[PDB]
Amino acid sequence: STAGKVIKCKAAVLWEEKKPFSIEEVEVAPPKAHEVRIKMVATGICRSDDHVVSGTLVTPLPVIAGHEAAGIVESIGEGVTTVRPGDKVIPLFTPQCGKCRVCKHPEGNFCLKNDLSMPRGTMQDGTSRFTCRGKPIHHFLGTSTFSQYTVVDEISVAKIDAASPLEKVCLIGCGFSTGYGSAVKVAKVTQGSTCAVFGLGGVGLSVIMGCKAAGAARIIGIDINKDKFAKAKEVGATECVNPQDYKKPIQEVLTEMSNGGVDFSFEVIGRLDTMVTALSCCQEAYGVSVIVGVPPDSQNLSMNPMLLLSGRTWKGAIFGGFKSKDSVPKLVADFMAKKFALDPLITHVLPFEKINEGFDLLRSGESIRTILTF
Amino acid sequence: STAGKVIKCKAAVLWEEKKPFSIEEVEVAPPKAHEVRIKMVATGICRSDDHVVSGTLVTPLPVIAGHEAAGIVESIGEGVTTVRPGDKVIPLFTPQCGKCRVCKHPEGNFCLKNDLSMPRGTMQDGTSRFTCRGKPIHHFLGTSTFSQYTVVDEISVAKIDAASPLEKVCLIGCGFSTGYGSAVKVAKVTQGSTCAVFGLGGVGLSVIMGCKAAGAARIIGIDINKDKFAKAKEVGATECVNPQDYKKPIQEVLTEMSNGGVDFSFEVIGRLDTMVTALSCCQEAYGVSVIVGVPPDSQNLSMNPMLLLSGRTWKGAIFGGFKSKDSVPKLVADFMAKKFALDPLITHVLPFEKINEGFDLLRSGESIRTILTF
Ligand SMILES: NC(=O)c1ccc[n+]([C@@H]2O[C@H](COP(=O)([O-])OP(=O)([O-])OC[C@H]3O[C@@H](n4cnc5c(N)[nH+]cnc54)[C@H](O)[C@@H]3O)[C@@H](O)[C@H]2O)c1
Ligand SMILES: NC(=O)c1ccc[n+]([C@@H]2O[C@H](COP(=O)([O-])OP(=O)([O-])OC[C@H]3O[C@@H](n4cnc5c(N)[nH+]cnc54)[C@H](O)[C@@H]3O)[C@@H](O)[C@H]2O)c1
Ligand SMILES: [Zn+2]
Ligand SMILES: [Zn+2]
Ligand SMILES: [Zn+2]
Ligand SMILES: [Zn+2]
Repeated sequence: STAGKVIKCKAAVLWEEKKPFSIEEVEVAPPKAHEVRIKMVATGICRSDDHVVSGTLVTPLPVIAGHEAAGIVESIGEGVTTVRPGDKVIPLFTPQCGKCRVCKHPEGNFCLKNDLSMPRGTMQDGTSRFTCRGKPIHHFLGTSTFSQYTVVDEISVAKIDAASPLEKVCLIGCGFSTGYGSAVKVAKVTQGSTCAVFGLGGVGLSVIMGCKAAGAARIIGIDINKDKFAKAKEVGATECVNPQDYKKPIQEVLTEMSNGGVDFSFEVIGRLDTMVTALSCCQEAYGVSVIVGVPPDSQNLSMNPMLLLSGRTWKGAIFGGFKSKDSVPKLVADFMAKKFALDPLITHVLPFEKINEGFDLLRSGESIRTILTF
Repeated sequence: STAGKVIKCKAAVLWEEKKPFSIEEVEVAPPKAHEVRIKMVATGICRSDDHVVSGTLVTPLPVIAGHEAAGIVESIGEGVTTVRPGDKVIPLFTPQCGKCRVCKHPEGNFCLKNDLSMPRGTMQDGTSRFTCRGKPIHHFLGTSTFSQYTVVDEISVAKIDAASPLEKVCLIGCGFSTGYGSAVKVAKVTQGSTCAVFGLGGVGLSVIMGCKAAGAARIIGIDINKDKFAKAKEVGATECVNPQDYKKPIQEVLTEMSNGGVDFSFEVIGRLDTMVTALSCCQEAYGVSVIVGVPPDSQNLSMNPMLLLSGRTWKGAIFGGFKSKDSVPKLVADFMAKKFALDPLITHVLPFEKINEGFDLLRSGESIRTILTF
């Protein structure tokens, strides 16, 4: 009975940077042509959502953030062919339009319809489906999952297995897939190699999972929070190092430990300095370094291009390099077949209403992923 | 007979930066164990040699520069097994020791025995074979080809076809192989792709040759000297553009020309700004940019890592990525089998005694390669 009607529901609205979310009533318009309205079931708290709050990642405010989630289709707009009401779905923060030059390219995944490069905070048609206190509210990355209901473009949703546990598979919408793909797809980590992973949060742990799945012999985790080391070892780190323990810069330490540099390094934090350190610590002639972390808005790094001239490869990726709509259902199917584990990433569970406590847990260093249930 | 004896011969000594070469008598010691003394036949003038003069590339002075050459073995030290007196050879400015982790890696070529990273200007044993006016003179990259005779370590020399024309194949010692390999091996240019080549000197032309050999559909040459365009088109450029002709930055122009960014870009100049421009003009999700130019000593570039996070790959290489001792003989064989051309790169042929005139032709923009003949 809600099809074609405005839904009034609770969402977590971010009115201002550096402030708590406000859990309050919003109006969610019905889906227009090629749009899908989703009843959310679970959403994860990713550091990128916190970047919205801190101004690290600039997107228009006020906003409904959230991008790592799973839910059930409530209704579909005219012309939608890929999902139906009642289907389990994961919103895709990187769309897959299937039509642009990137979508057509065998390697590419950063579809040109994305709202990450130059965020507008709208639907594809340049408008918003959200009203709060009578005011229009921005979308985030075409997903906006911190709401009991959201509306997404069809190119920003994937149908997943009907028997999927949504409180787990939501992590396939961002943190797991990003880290795992960064290792297996972007870096193409090789059997017997030595990897260095900077940052041992949910995404970095997923990188470790991918490096172990790819057969790396050594996986060195690097974090300034030694509380992160036990879980990193559980999921495959062979050793962990805290830069604060050393007199020398950590790129030197890692070069020494790896007898001349690592095969693959990953920056999974979001700092300009660690991006350069991670490049430097890979072997100068054949090493590969992948940037995963999101840097502070509009800031440039400084580096010596001799690091590249000797033979290093430097790359980055969004969402692990995965073409989103093709890949998410397959990743869920693989999860259901026990090909990888998600539980190691889930440290806390809270109701959606305790979203602010969830962010407190992330900011204190205590959590990896908190999953919020609607 | 000269074997076992000091040779007094003519060489071009660089006594200090930013001065002409001094053409005068030097003494060349006989080769020690695992060393090879070569009578030079032809040597090219590479921009990297000019970088030694200009202080762009730092290496100990005084020095016998020159690294792109071909000659004939005069004698061998004890224990040499890979060349014999009378063999045609190309000195290898990047060695191939065959033993280090890089030499053993399938994709590495920047052998750890190189003298490029931390130049000492000596033989592998830390001593010099050259004296001039009673003073020791440094080697350059283990080669020192601006001399009628040089001494090189065995790991820094390759035997080539006895029927080779040395006045042409000397280019395989640096500029040809560097450009060609940067395209075919390091970038792995694909059939039907669009490439952008910044800098249309000898190395850039060789990058164009490689892009064409790989089947690129479009090859855009970029240079501030429009006199370089005719030859660039002869060897495969489909379009040429001069940044000075445009009101907008050339990365914007190139992005527009390529309907959203090129597949492969190459920096073949040695400027920090063009390194960043070249990265920026490749497609943000799947583009690849290769740094070939040598930048000014100790200077860092500034760049926004979002350029990489979207999906770009940035890499550099020495000597086109080629494992030097394995590759040089095969390249010469390929040249003899007419698989590529070298004549388009050679604009001037001068006696060795005219080295300074050869450098003046480079600096003025008038030459591609001058070959000096002994
Ligand atoms: N490329 C993508 O598509 C993508 C997707 C998901 C997340 N991200 C980004 O990836 C990064 C990690 O996300 P996350 O795992 O959720 O975050 P997180 O849980 O905050 O983990 C980051 C880790 O970095 C550690 N850390 C902080 N400073 C340093 C330092 N100087 N040296 C070493 N370790 C340090 C910190 O202790 C923490 O455990 C963030 O910047 C995200 O915005 C990118
Ligand atoms: N990586 C290696 O192993 C390797 C080997 C050989 C050469 N190099 C370097 O490659 C570079 C090219 O060498 P080369 O071809 O002998 O030099 P070159 O013949 O001087 O060619 C450089 C070209 O760049 C052009 N140029 C200068 N400034 C600009 C600009 N702003 N925008 C566009 N074009 C510009 C210039 O007009 C010239 O045609 C030099 O830096 C060499 O030191 C590197
Ligand atoms: Zn697309
Ligand atoms: Zn995320
Ligand atoms: Zn070696
Ligand atoms: Zn050179």
